[PDB]
Amino acid sequence: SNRLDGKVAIITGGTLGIGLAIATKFVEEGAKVMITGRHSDVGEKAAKSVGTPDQIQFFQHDSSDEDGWTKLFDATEKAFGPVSTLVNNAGIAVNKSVEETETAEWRKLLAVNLDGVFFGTRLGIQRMKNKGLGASIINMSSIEGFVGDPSLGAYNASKGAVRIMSKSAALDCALKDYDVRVNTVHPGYIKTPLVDDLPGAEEAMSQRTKTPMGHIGEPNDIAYICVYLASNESKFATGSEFVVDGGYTAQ
Amino acid sequence: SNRLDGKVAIITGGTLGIGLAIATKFVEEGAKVMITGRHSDVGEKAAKSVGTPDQIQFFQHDSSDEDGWTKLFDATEKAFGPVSTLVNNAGIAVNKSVEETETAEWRKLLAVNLDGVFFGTRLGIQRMKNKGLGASIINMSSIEGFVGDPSLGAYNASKGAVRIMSKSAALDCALKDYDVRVNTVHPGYIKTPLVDDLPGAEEAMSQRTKTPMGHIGEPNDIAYICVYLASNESKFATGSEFVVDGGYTAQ
Amino acid sequence: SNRLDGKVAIITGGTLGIGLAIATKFVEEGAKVMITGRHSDVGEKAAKSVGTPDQIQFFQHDSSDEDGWTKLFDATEKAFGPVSTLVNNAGIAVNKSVEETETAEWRKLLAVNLDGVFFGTRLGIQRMKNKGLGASIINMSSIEGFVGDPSLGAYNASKGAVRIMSKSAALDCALKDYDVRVNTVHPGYIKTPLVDDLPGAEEAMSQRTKTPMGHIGEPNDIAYICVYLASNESKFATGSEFVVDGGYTAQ
Amino acid sequence: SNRLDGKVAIITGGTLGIGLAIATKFVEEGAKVMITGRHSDVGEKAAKSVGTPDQIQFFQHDSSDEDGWTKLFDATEKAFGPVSTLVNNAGIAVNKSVEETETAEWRKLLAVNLDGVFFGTRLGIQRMKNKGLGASIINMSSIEGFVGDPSLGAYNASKGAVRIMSKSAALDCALKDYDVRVNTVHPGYIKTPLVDDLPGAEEAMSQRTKTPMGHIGEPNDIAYICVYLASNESKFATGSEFVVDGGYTAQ
Ligand SMILES: [Mg+2]
Ligand SMILES: [Mg+2]
Ligand SMILES: [Mg+2]
Ligand SMILES: [Mg+2]
Ligand SMILES: [Mg+2]
Ligand SMILES: [Mg+2]
Ligand SMILES: [Mg+2]
Ligand SMILES: [Mg+2]
Ligand SMILES: [Mg+2]
Ligand SMILES: [Mg+2]
Ligand SMILES: [Mg+2]
Ligand SMILES: [Mg+2]
Ligand SMILES: [Mg+2]
Ligand SMILES: [Mg+2]
Ligand SMILES: [Mg+2]
Ligand SMILES: [Mg+2]
Ligand SMILES: [Mg+2]
Ligand SMILES: [Mg+2]
Repeated sequence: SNRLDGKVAIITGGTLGIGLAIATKFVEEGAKVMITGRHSDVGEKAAKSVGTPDQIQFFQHDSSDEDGWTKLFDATEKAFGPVSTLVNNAGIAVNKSVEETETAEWRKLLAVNLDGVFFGTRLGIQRMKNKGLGASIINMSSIEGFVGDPSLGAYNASKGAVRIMSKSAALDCALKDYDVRVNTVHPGYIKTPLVDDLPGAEEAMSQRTKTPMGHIGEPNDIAYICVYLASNESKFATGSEFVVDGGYTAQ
Repeated sequence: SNRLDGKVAIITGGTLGIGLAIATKFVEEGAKVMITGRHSDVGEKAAKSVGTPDQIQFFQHDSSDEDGWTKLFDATEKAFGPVSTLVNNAGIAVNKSVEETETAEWRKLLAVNLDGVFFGTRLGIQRMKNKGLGASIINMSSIEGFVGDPSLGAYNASKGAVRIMSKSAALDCALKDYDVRVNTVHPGYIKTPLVDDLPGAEEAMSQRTKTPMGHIGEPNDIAYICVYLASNESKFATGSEFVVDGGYTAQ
Repeated sequence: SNRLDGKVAIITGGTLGIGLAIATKFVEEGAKVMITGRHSDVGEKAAKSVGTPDQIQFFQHDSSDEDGWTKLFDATEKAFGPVSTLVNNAGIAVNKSVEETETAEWRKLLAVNLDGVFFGTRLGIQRMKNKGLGASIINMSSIEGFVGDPSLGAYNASKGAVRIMSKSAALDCALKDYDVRVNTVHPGYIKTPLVDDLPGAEEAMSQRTKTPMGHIGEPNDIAYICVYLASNESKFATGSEFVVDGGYTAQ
Repeated sequence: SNRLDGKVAIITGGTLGIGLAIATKFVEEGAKVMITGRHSDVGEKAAKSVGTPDQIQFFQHDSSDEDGWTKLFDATEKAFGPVSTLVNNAGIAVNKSVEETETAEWRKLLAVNLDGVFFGTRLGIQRMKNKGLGASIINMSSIEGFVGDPSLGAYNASKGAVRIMSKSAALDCALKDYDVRVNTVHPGYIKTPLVDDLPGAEEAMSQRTKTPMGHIGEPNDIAYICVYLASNESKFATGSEFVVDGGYTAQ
């Protein structure tokens, strides 16, 4: 298929669930991939499960670690050549209302979900601009970038922030002829091993008052829209939100 | 690539510009295609330019013609088997403010841009539901479904209508387990022979205060997002808006 | 408090429910009001219930009646002097999915909810512009202009149309220095005698999965935002959507 | 006209510009007001300029100061009785693209524009809920919470965050019957002494390609929508965005 011929992608939080599915489809479409995660044990296994080191490698990194971003770009370029594609996918959740959010929980979530995406987007523009790469930055949001959830206060703040920051970056890149696109992807509920580990979670998410399709998605649902956005097929798409949510936000 | 293996698509206004590009990429991805247009001379030439009759045929139809919709579905099924995919792409423009719109202009534009999309969406749900086809209805909007243009009053009304009607149809199909998805596609400015025929049009559309990328798109920009939405790759996307606009709506 | 000192307002469907509450608060704030409605028994009683003929009168009109719009503006100007304020409030509903909508039902709903708002907006701009009136056109959309409802297909189309058409009109009026603002108001569910006539309707609308406040609104909820938008307090608001919905669209 | 009879309001950054106009109209409508600001010379003068200490007082506070928020609520309750109304208005700007944003600039802007609004919203819910006050939290976003600006990266992030976090808070308050509403106000460009201090700023903002009305707003434009949202007139409005922008976001 070779829809990502010659592309070199960094995928943060690429060792599990949505990130791992994006990495898998990226390799299948001819991209070279560097996945990140916090745990070397999980990360090296994940890279090997997808392909050989000529196709995909692992780099241990917390996306909240500003200095580590420089080392991640350097390692990816050393392995595969200049980075063309960044998927800011690393994220954490706090299951608290705004009212019940402790300040430490607030700061920890924003460090990964907002500062991390800022650090990646900023360095991505700096390193990928003006190189004829057809560069693409895909900032992972969720439906929680569009609608509130009473028990995801900090999460909602982080997703709203990434949603509009990404538009700012898309515009600056476009106006400066940088050859860098910036778009957001907004998954609804997605079935992962982590969802499977919480009894009744998928059933609650599958109720029609949540997901009109009456079931939740799979990681490949998000992988396929990321292939489109990483590919030159989407060369006129910038500053846009792409929602894949089983109808969640349509009602 | 075969991303539309076994799909049978109707594309209204499929003889020119965006519609013809959608038809071309659909055939390339393994879909059987029936294109419509008002002029048999243009339509038969267009079908032949894309492929052989085993791949693509033409059906003369005004999308405002309610009775003709039944005949179009019948002709497509006779040629290719049950229809899986409908692209409601036929549309016209009136270059008038709301203030300066004559009632006849208002009714003529709504007949094609709103009634036509209603007729196609309604019949599409009726004929494609409950057949395991992975059915997909793609309602063509534009940026004028999101933002006003002071000199496109009727056009804006039609695009806002299709945008939210499509969400209603997506939800009903999802809740009733119909196996029909409904999504909207929102092109920004797209270079076509019709744009080329108006001196200075592309230059005005390419100003940064209109399109931040400083150029307009090409028909294939819309073809590629339509391949995604017609394909089973987008099986969790329903009731969603997909914008491909060079940053127009991001500012 | 005289917040509409000197204003002259037409309110379509002003004899019942939301329209009647807008008329009531408009008179209380010093506006002269012409209310319209289909039935003279109801209309004359409604006008007399709010105030004396020097304050408020009734004009029998169906908002789908284009010719009647000219007679309505002429009658209002004869009674009260030049019209400054138009509330396009008249609307009807069809309780059908897009799939199950008959063409006659489609056409009848669009004649009131879309053509009627177009006729009023177009004539309002022509008659109210360039007169130093601080003119304001308030187009009644709905939460159904933002999100789909599987059983309100034609209604969704009409409300999406009014939402975006109003932006077109707002921009043209602003760019041409017409001294006419155009904004949309988007009620959630509002208790009226008509809702009271539908057994279980208020209860369904009050479910937390629909209205997070766990109850529906009252006509004065919409009257108060209309006073703001008709008043010179909102002289910098144009092309905007004002949602009063108990949280319906926030989730 | 006493539209805020009995209300007790905290307005952050209430000593200048928009915040000062909100404080002025709040006192005129019968609210008791505590304004905050960083500087005592400016703050005490601002309070005295609006009214007597029985009507309005000053409290020195940086909205990024978490501990100060407790002292601010305690001081306001000591002066005026229980707080009913919070306007999170304090904000700062960084004139940088995402690419050119230094990490220190990023952190300083988020401390005021995001952490400060979080601290105020969280404490406001805890202190104002379940007291029959008709409590209202008004979070000052911006047009920059809807659309990107290529040279306001960190600002865009902060305003997108406040936009969606406010929906989370609105839903939790509504679902738990807290008698607290949370809404966002989104000013376009507003003339203040600070804008006056930036040569050519108002002129750039007044270009029709930015503000279709061809001029910018004034602080009272934002004061009037805040009176509506603080008042019991808006008792059915929660989780909503209120835009007053001269048409900026309509195109
Ligand atoms: Mg997992
Ligand atoms: Mg790991
Ligand atoms: Mg760096
Ligand atoms: Mg580019
Ligand atoms: Mg053409
Ligand atoms: Mg033709
Ligand atoms: Mg039929
Ligand atoms: Mg389906
Ligand atoms: Mg009547
Ligand atoms: Mg039928
Ligand atoms: Mg005006
Ligand atoms: Mg409640
Ligand atoms: Mg919703
Ligand atoms: Mg101060
Ligand atoms: Mg730097
Ligand atoms: Mg309240
Ligand atoms: Mg103007
Ligand atoms: Mg815009």
